[PDB]
This record gives sequence, structure tokens and C-alpha cells, in this order.
Amino acid sequence: ASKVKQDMPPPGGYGPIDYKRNLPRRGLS
Amino acid sequence: GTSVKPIFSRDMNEAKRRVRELYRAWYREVPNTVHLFQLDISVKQGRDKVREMFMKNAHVTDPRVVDLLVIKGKMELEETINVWKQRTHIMRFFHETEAPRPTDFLSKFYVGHDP
Amino acid sequence: TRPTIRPRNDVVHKQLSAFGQYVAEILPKYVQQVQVSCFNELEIFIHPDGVIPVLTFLRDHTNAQFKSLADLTAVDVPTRQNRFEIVYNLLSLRFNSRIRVKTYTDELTPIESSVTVYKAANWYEREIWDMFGVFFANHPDLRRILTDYGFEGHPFRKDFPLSGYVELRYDDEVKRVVAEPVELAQEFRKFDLNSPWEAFPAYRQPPE
Amino acid sequence: EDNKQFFGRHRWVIYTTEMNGRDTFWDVDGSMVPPEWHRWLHCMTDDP
Amino acid sequence: QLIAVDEKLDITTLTGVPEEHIKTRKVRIFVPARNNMQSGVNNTKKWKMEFDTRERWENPLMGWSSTADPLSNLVLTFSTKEDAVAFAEKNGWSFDVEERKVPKPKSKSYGANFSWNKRTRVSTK
Amino acid sequence: LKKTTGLVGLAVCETPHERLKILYTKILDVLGQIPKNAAYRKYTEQITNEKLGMVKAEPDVKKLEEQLQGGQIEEVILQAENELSLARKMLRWKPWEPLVEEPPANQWKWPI
Amino acid sequence: TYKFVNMREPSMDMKSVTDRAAQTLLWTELVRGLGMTLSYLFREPATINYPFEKGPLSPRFRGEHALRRYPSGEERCIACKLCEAVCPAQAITIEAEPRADGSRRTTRYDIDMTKCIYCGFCQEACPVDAIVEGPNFEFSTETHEELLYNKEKLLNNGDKWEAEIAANIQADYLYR
Amino acid sequence: ASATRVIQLLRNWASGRDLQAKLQLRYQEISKRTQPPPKLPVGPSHKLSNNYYCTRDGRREAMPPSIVMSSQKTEKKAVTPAPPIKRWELSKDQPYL
Amino acid sequence: SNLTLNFGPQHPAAHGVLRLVMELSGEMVRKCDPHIGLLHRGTEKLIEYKTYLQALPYFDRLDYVSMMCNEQAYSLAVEKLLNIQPPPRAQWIRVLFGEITRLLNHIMAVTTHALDIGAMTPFFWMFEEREKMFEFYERVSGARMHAAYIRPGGVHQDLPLGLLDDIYEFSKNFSFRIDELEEMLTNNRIWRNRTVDIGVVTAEDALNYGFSGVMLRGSGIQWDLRKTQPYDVYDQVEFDVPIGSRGDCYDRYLCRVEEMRQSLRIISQCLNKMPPGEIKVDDAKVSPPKRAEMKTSMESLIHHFKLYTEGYQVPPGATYTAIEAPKGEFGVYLVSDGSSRPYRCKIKAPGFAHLAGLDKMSKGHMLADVVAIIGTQDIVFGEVDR
Amino acid sequence: FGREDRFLNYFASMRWFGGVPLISLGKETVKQPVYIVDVSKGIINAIKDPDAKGKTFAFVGPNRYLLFDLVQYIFAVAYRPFLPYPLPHFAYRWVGRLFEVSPFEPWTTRDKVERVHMSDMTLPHLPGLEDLGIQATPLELKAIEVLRRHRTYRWLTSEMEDVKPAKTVNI
Ligand SMILES: C=C(C)[C@H]1Cc2c(ccc3c2O[C@@H]2COc4cc(OC)c(OC)cc4[C@@H]2C3=O)O1
Ligand code: SF4
Ligand code: SF4
Repeated sequence: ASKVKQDMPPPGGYGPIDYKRNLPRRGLS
Repeated sequence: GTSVKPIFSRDMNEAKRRVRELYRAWYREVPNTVHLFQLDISVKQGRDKVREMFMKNAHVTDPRVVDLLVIKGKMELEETINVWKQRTHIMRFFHETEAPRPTDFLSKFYVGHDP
Repeated sequence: TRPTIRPRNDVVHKQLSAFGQYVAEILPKYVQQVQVSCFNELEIFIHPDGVIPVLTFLRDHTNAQFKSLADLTAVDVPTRQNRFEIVYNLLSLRFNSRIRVKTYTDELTPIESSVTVYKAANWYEREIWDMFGVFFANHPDLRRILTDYGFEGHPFRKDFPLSGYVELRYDDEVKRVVAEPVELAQEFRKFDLNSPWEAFPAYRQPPE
Repeated sequence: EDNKQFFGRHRWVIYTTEMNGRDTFWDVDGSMVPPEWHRWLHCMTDDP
Repeated sequence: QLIAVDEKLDITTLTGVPEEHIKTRKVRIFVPARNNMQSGVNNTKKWKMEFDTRERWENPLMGWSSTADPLSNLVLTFSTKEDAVAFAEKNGWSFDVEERKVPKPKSKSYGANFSWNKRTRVSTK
Repeated sequence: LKKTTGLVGLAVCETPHERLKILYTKILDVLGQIPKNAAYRKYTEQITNEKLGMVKAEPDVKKLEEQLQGGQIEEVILQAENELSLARKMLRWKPWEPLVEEPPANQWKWPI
Repeated sequence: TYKFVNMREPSMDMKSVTDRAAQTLLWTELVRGLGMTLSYLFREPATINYPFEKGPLSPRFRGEHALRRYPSGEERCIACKLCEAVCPAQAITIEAEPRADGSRRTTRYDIDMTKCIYCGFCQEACPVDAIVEGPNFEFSTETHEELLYNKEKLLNNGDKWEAEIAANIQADYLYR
Repeated sequence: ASATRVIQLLRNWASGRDLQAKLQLRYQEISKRTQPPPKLPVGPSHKLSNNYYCTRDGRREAMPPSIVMSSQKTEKKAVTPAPPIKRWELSKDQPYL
Repeated sequence: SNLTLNFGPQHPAAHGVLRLVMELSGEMVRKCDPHIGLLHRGTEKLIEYKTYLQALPYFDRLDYVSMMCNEQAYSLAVEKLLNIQPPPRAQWIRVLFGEITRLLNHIMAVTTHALDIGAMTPFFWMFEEREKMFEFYERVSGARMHAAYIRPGGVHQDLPLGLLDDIYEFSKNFSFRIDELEEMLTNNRIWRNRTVDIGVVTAEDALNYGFSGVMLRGSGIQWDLRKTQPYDVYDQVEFDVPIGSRGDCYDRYLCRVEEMRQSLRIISQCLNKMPPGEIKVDDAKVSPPKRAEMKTSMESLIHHFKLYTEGYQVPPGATYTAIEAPKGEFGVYLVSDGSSRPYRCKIKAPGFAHLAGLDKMSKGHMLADVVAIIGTQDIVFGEVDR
Repeated sequence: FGREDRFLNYFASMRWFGGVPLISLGKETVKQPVYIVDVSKGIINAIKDPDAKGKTFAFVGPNRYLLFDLVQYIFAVAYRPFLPYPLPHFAYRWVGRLFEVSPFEPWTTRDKVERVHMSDMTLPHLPGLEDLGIQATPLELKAIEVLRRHRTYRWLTSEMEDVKPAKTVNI
């Protein structure tokens, strides 16, 4: 009478995944 | 009546004049093809091949079929002139690697199971 | 009926039926039939002489404006008098819809080229010429597109054999790639798979 | 093995210098690995 | 704008088929017989066009079945007999046509199994 | 006022109201030469009269675009030109006539 | 919902103008790219030391074919010909007959590895788990005729790779 | 990565970001190559009763296409194939790149 | 007279087997004539001799850069003709692997486009990520690229018990790789002079020439099939459609990079919202039963036999099913006569129309510009030639 | 003679020495060269011929030419300047001895010298290619496929009908 074991996300969810462009300032005047 | 639609020709006279102009074009083009493709055949051989190719379809009496054959011949000539074809495509018209398949009854009886 | 059956949308069904009403009404001269399939796809069967008018209407009318030509293909049905069935699939971005226009022809009757209506057809018709042998009148450049140079025949016809009539190999004597009658080490094995019991009674035909 | 390496370099084999009949000091290939160590080496399992 | 062609339709020159596969081939137009291993009759509805069997030999390597007939796997499906005949005629193939066979209607009766005087009575049930 | 319509090759049309009025009036004029019982004539006059009234009744460009549902009025002008061209082609083609020919007996019968 | 990729304009203040002029005349973005390439140089490469190191694989990996046996040594194949029927590439040739003890067994089982597409449909169709695609992929040959497998070659492949094939099936059969 | 701190600072300055936070190579943060067995739940139609196939037969619900004025067989407001498409919105998340 | 030149097929910049016959006045292109069919294998005629399951691997080989997408399109068409529905978990897996496939395809396209121009390094940088994604493919299916995972009833097998975590670990580091690629290319002035105002096509010309995908969105046309005609759980994910302004190579490059970012977004959402349940339609007359049931149940064995020998019969009818593949609208016109074999299967690939429009797009440009245009059209000849 | 022969290529390669040394100007020697494909077809037909068991065949070409005319035609096909000079037998034998010394394939040898300057025999009592169903191919139809490789760029596209075949001393 075992329970269902299946590939699922963990309780709650996964951590945030960064996707926006990130090009730092990295410059002088 | 049969209620049929033309492609280019109304009767066999227009089809025949189209055939004649295509033959003129091929006859003119053969020497240039021989020089460009560096063929080992003669110009007379190539013109005989052109004549034989034209004569294979001498039995057609439908102007529509004749028009379609002329269209296909124009496409072949365009491929040859633009050098889209290679030497292999030009030389496939002569069948120089195929052994002569016999025609009479006894040879067919001697070689294989089929007529 | 819920989990494993595809849901039905009747709003789109009614909309497509009404537009078929509209198209068949505007063009009685060419439209021969209008159909809507149960998965919400609209088909219009027209006389061949109306390839250029109907398409132009579907491209240029304000209520239609099907401004994209998704595909243009042919189907071979050897049992029909008109052997080849020509299919146009059009997409309307303004109304987010798709339409299908089908006509017919045989081996000797040409069809007006729709390159003027749709510039995308230029290659498509060439493929139909290459694969099926359907000639298109008034084409800017009609020639073979997919087969080899000097290839005889139109392979997509049902009577054309699967493996063709010739095969290529390199010959060392003539020092070139040559073509010879096809021979196979192992013949393609034909399987008779059709079951002797019908599956779908809804498509049963009259008992002849 | 060396678990401090990144995935791909964490397991490896040094081949023998003499297989069935030939000298394999310089001539080595991946077909010399027996099936059990083959399963271990290609990370199909975590157990040798 | 019509031209009113007269003679029989012939597209043999436009098909790319070698001559030996037109003048020497014989096609059969028929309705396939029911497979007696089964009772279903769904495969006896359409007409079929097939070609005559050619030579098959065995490969020197691996002993597979080699062929040289390009039309050995070609079967065409038609609605009526005259459609197939027209297709064969316009493609330049000689044909043999076998007329359709149907099982004649039979008079069945369950009561005949228990006849009072006829031979129809069954020994066992 | 507006800059960069956003579609490449479609320039901003300054003062589109009178351009749309001209286009719709030309479409109506060319439809006047089509037989009255033709479905194309009645349908196209209906929709173009609706559009012309909408154009006349709104001076603002943004509100006119919202009501017309035609997608960024420069495209509405393009569609008006397309409709005028189609009307001329329809006048030459005359497809309100009855069906030119019926198909063969079993041309559209599927399967087989 | 949509966004614009290239629909921005630069500022016109003299500070931004001088910044752009310095970028043009001193090549700052080229130096940034040079910097990026330089960063990679000090990083550890992703190269593995093949053949002494091997790429990661999975139990589901399908490579060279093999015919298996029962623990007693009897061949699992019962000549049902489902693998031949399902084969997309028609790469399986099977001939069968009754054995000396009446067992249903094959006399010919050939797989053309130059015809095969390694889709694994044959091991899904098999009802007795006789034909499998093993873990091996390093079986390149020097002649075309060496890639035409017969029943002896496939049985030898099974006998050679059974230890690992059984372990892979043990870790996978609960997903099938 | 086993790189020294000086080299790490050099790479971080050259690229302008922090590299050790996100490393291309997978070291030990990955899943185990040996996993426990699954259970794989069954589908909805695994009932013992009230499960006749005729009530869940998708293929037999297909019909031949409906015929809308076959040719062989009142103002009438005009229609479009579908309602006009609604205009798109400009990405409250990030409208400009 | 102009000089006639053969570009390909044995050319690094020909992207495979393409014979571009060009007439040149100097290095200025006067006409491009694309000769194709050097990879024409007769896929459609071959499909006409297979069952619906047997014909599935052909679609993997059609666009060998985006495989699960072709599988999904064919499966959607066959499902529509069968009047069946995939389970929700199957649909979520399909969308997840479609987005992974989109990432693979965009990496391939951008890196080889830059390779043609002369930027050789981002190719190496991003093919490591491509290798990790092939590891995902192999783990779920057993093949690195030709998975045959997506079936016309769902998917073949369930995800292994550690795949989602590994996909998550991959997904939280890919934005940095995109950022490094953008640092190399986006603001480089050489890249801009190579790509800006090259191959500009107007929106109306793009519509009439049959373009789709980025080729449309580079011109500013707001069209995306996943947003306008959703075909899966795509109507439950949130993302933005990148839209260009100038219709040139640079705008399309920016659009593809932003589509990679949005694919990362969709992948995150799919990882969060994966539901439980079965993976294929619970109808054994379409999808095979589980091997245990096949080995213990009579009906399961009969259905396994008949599915793997003959296959399911599809009701007669014709459909045109299209999806938003990474290269554009990928479609199939499928005609079924009621048997277990397709009667006709026409495959519509965006590359066909794009390559037909290459000659229009190359007007008034140089040889290097034509190389850039070929790169930016994102052409793979497996689908153009079929 | 053929593409890989040491008969046409041998004579064509002597252009590298400026002049062509011919013993007695090549006027005392008669040659009857045969095509390679003819020889191969004859061997095949002899394999398949049931009555060719203990027979001896002589495969010869259809035309006989003097060595001078043959070499002149060879140089005319390759469009190379023909500058022949007579060399005494002893001196040209000495040249062959000098060339024999090489540890590789010799350019010429004394035996090659003797075989080149010797007339082809006439054997009218032996069967030939016609007895095997083979019609001999004359040199004039297959010389271009061998000697086009020995042309410069300017003459590389000249046709076969441009050489005016040489004189044949037949009967
Ligand atoms: C040179 C290194 C960095 C890489 C790049 C590369 C190879 C080997 C081969 C090729 C290649 O790139 C070129 C250009 O891009 C594609 C794209 C293709 O598919 C889209 C494709 O399929 C045939 C072929 C190609 C070329 C193909 O010759 O190694
Ligand atoms: S893997 Fe696929 S192609 Fe290869 S033998 Fe098995 S079923 Fe046939
Ligand atoms: S390998 Fe399996 S499927 Fe193939 S014949 Fe043997 S038992 Fe049947």
C-alpha cells in the first residue's frame, strides 16, 4: 500500500531563477 | 469534343513549330556544351543524341502532351546552358556502363527468368 | 468523456460556418462547396478557374484579409478523373483565423499561378511541379526544385515506385558517378496491415 | 575517483599495459573496460 | 478557348517510366479475396491494381531476398473497376480484369437443426 | 504627431482623416458600378459605410483607432487601398454570376 | 504582451555626449570584450581526458543491440516478429521454425546496423525482453560487412554485456 | 573550483561580475546517479466499475465534416471569420530592453 | 557580364548542403539563385509507407536542431485527428522540453551566425550548455538528440526521479551565459557594422513572402502562435514577445536573445507547476499499456500486439496543425483515409519561405552581407529539402 | 593505352627533355596499340566463352602506325611542340642504363628502349578481339581522354575533332 513516488518540485517551490539582462556599469567618466 | 483546355498550342501546327524551335536551340547549343563540359564525344555524336531524344517522342499526337514535352526540353536546355548540370548529368544520356541487353528470344531464354 | 476526449468548441464552429456562408454568397461563380470539420477547420472547394479571383478576395477583402500563405501542396488520388487535388492554407493575422481552399486538376490541365497574389507561392508551385508534375501557367521561372538534375518522373505520384527506377554509383572506368537501373540487395518488404473489421461506423459507405 | 573535481573528471581509469594478446602501453581504447566498470565509469550508477 | 483533342489519352511519355516497364508489364485489376483465416470483409471493398511478379534471388551475403523489379511493391487502390481500367489505359499498361465475386445470399434457419423428418437435424449441439 | 508607427515600411500618415474619406468615397463610387443584387456590393457598401461614418464622427486619432478595431489607422488606410483594388478586380471578374461548372461525380468524396 | 528590443534613444546632455565620444575614441566596449575573453582564460576548461574519462550516461541510453537469455541459458526470443513488424527502418530480418524439442525459436535473426536508427522501438515491442539496446557505443568497424549482425553476433553481444544490461533494466523497468 | 583567491579576483574584475556564484562546471550540486525506485500512479480509467469503454471512446466521436452549402444540393449583416484580434499590452514587467 | 560563383555546398558558410549560384559585379551581389534538394531524402513518400508510430522519428530528422518541437507538432496533428487528449502532466512535460529545445535552437543559431561573421568564441562558450541540455535529453529518453520522446498520445516514459532538480540547477546559471554572450556581441561596434541595416525587410513584404517567427517580429509585427493560438498549457505560462523595430539582422539577433531569456522564464514556471498523474492518454487503443499489465493481462497483451504490429487506425480526415517552432511556424497537413497509415503528410517549414525570400533580402549588398543574411534567416536544410 | 598506361603517358612525358629521341626517327617501327577497356572486355568474354579453353588470343588495335606518326599525333593531341631528333641505338641504350640506377620506378630502362623501338608482330593465325565479340576501339576516339591531362591551360578545352588523325600503314 505504498504511496506514489514521482518526479515533482519540492514542497513550496524552487528558488527564483534570474532571467533579465544584467550588464553592469563598469566605466569611468 | 472532350472539352479540353490548352497550354500553349491550339492544334498540331503550333506544337510542331515549337518542336522545331526547340530542336534549333539544342542543335545550336551542342558544340558549346561539348567545349564547356570538356566531353570526349564529338559534336556529331551529341547532335545524334539530340536527334534520337527528339525522335523517341515522334509518335505523340496530342498537342497538350507535345507542349509539355517541349516545356520539359526547355528546362533541360536551361539546365545545360547555365552549367547547372555537371559532366555526369550530360553523359548519362549515353549509358556507357550498361551492358547491351539482348532483344531476341533465345538470348532472353539463355540469360534469365523474365522476357 | 471528460479526461481522454478532446473538448469541442462550438463558438468557433458557428463563426467558421457563418464565414463559409459569407464566402459562398459573395462568390457563387467559383465556390463549389463549403465544409467545417469537427475540430474547427474551414474548407472551401472551388472551380479551378477561380484560383486567382477567390484567393485575391481572401487576401484583399476587409472582412477576410487572409494576408499569409502558410502552405501550398497537392494530393494524388489516382481513382479520380481529376487526379491532383491542390490545397491552399491561408492565415489571417487580423482575425486570427485559418482557412483552406482546395481545387483540382489532372496531368494535362494547367493552373493559374498565384505568385501575383502571394509571393510565397513561387517555390511552392515549383515543388508541386517537381513532385507531382502539375504545370502552373504564367510562372516567372518554373523548373525542378527538389529532384536531381535530369531526373525523369514525379516521385510523389502514387504510381511512382518508392525506390525509383535508377541508382547512382561511382565508376572507375569512366571516372565519374553514373546512373544505372536500380537493384536492391534486400527488397522492401510489403506489409498487409489493414484489419478485416471496420473501426469507425460513422464513415461507412453505401453498400454498393 | 576524486569527488572534488567537476562532473566528468571525478572518475577515471588507467588502462593496463597488456590486454588479451596485444601490448597496450601506447595503444589504448575505451573498449577494454569490462561491462561492470563500464557502468561505473559512464556514471550509470554510483556504486562500483 | 478550347482545342478539342480527339485521340485516346496517353501520358506514357510524361511519366519517366523506362520502356521495358511499360511494354512488358501486365497489371491485374481485382478485388482481393477474403482471408479465410478471418470472417471480416472490410478488405473486400475497394478495387486493386497490382503488377506481375518478377524474379527474386538470394543475396550472396546474409542470404536476403534481392530483386531488380522496381514495381514489385506497387499496389494502387480504386473505387470502381472502370476507374482502374482508365488509369491503366492512360498509363499504357496491359491489364487483366477479374470480375468481383460476392457470396450469394444463403437461407439460414435455426429450426432446421431440429427437423422431424429432414436430414437437416443435427446430431449434436 | 505620432512617430514610428512600428511596422517597417509603413510611414506615418499625417492627417489621415481626409485620406480615409477619399479612399472610402472611391470605394463607394466603384461599388456603384456593380449590380445591386450582387452580395459583394451590398456587403462591401455596408462595411465601408460603417467605417466612413465612424471616421466622420470622430476627430481624435486614438479614439478612431480604438473604435475602428482596424489596428493603427495607417494600416486602416492600407486596407482601404486594398479594398479599392479588390473592388476594381471584382468589377472586372464578375463572380456574382452562377457557378461556372460542376465538379465530376466523385471529385470531393473522401475517403477515396 | 510584448517588449521592444531596440526602441531606446540616448540622452543629449554634454556629459553623455562626452561619454560617447570617449567610447568612440578610446574603444571602451572593445576593452570590455577583451576583458571577457581574459576572464575565460583563467577559468577551468570543460575538457575531459578521453578515453581515460567518460561522459555521463543514463540507464535509458540505447546503443549496441543484444539478444538476452533466461537465467537457465535459454534464449528469450520466441520468434513473435513484433520487433521486425515495428522496426521503422526495416532493419530486422527474422526466419523461424520449430526446434528439435518443439520450441518456437528463430533460425535467422539479422539486424542491419547501417539501416538501424537506434530508436529503441524494438525493445519496447518485445514482450519477453529478448532484444535490447545495450550501453555500448564504441563498436566502430573498418568494413561495411562488419556492421551486418547475425544471430550469433547478437547472442555474443548479449553474453558479453548481460551483467550491465540486467543492471540497467533493474534501474529502468519501473518507468516502463 | 580550486582556483586561488588572486586568480579569482582577477577573473571577477576582468569579467565585471562574481563567477564563483554561478559556475559553468557542475561539481557536486547534482543529483545522485543512483535513485530510489518510483511508483508511477495509474490513469483515470483504471476503475473496476462504471468504466465501459464506449463512454470514453474518443475516436468513435469523430464525424465527417459538416457541409455548409454544397452547390449540387433580409439585410444579412456581414461577418468576419473571427472577432478582431485584441491589441497587445506593453509588458508591465519590462517594456523596453 | 557578371561573374558566376558557386557558394556551397562544400562551404563553411553554406550551413550544410546549399548551392547558391550568385552573379557578382565585383563583390556586389546582383542575383542569388538558391539550389536546394541536396538533402532531399523523400521523407513524405517514405512516411506514406509507415504507420503513425513508425513515421514519428522522421520528424526528429526533419529539423535536427529542434527535435521535440517537430515531435510535438506531429503529435498534436495526430491527436487532433484521433479526437483524444494528452494528460496534463504530459502537456507540461511537452512545454518544458519545448522550451529547452528552443534554448538549444537559439544557441545553435546565434553562435553559428556569429561564427560566420568571425566571432568564434561564443560558439565554444555556449555549446557546453548545449551539451548539458543533450544530457537532459539522454536522461529522459536515452538519445542525445533524436529522442522520439513525444508521442501522439503524450510522452513515452516519465521523468527519472532526479531530472527536475538538475534542470533547475542548469536553469539558474544560464542567464549569466547569455549575459557574457551579450557582452561579447550586443554593444560591439564591429558586430553592429556587420549586422545593422543588413537584410532589412518590410512588414508587408514579410507577410506576402510567407515569413514567420522572428522574421516577422524583426519587422515589428506583433504575432506569436503561442500567444494567439495556444496548443498546450502554453496559455497558462507568462512571458513577453520580443518585437523589433528596424527589420534588420541586429534586431533579429536581439529578438533571439530576448526569446532565450523568456524561455528561461517559461522553464522556471514549468518547473514550479509540474502536476502529478499519468504521462500518456489512458486509452490502450491509442497508447500502449504498461509492460506489467501487458505481461499479466489478456486485453493489455492483445492491445500491445495490435499497436506494435498494425498500429491504431485514425479516423478519415485532413488537418493542418501548426506550432511556433524556434525557427517559425512549423506545420503539417496530414490526410488520413481511415487506415493505420497516413495517406498524405505535407510538412511546412519556415526555412522554405525564408530561403525563397533570401534573394529579395540580398538586394544591394556584398558577399559578406549575404553570408550574414543566410545566418540570420536561421536555415536548416533538413526541413527545407525534406 | 589508357589513362594510367605507360605508353601514351611515357611518350607525352618526354616533352620535359625538350627534344624527343627517336631511334631512326621512329620510321623503322610499326605499332598496333590496343585500348584498355577492349582488353578487359576480351578477358571477361574469354571467361564466359565455353570454347576458349586452350586457345591463344592476340588483342591488337584496328590501325597500325609508324612510331614517328604515332608520337606526332600524341604531341598534336596534347598541343605540345614536337621536336624529334634521331639518337643512335647505343647512346639511347646508354641513357636507359643511366636511368636504370634509380631505386624508385625508373623513368626508362634498356628493356623499355628495346621494346619501344621494335615493330609489333603480325599473327594472322591467332583469334583476336573480333572472335570474342569485341570491336577494337581506335586510338583517335580515346586519345583525348588520356592526353588532355598533358595540356596547358590555353588548350585544355579543345575538342576531339581538332587533331586530324595520323596516317595508318595498313596492309
Ligand atoms: C569550425 C568549428 C568551430 C565547428 C563549426 C562547424 C564544425 C563542423 C562542420 C560545420 C561547422 O559549422 C558550419 C556553419 O554552421 C553549420 C550549421 C549546420 O546546421 C545548422 C550544419 O549542418 C550541416 C553545418 C554547419 C557548418 C558545418 O560545415 O565545427
Ligand atoms: S532500434 Fe529501431 S531501427 Fe534499430 S532495430 Fe530496433 S526498432 Fe529497428
Ligand atoms: S526479439 Fe522479441 S519481439 Fe523480436 S521476435 Fe524475438 S521475442 Fe519477438
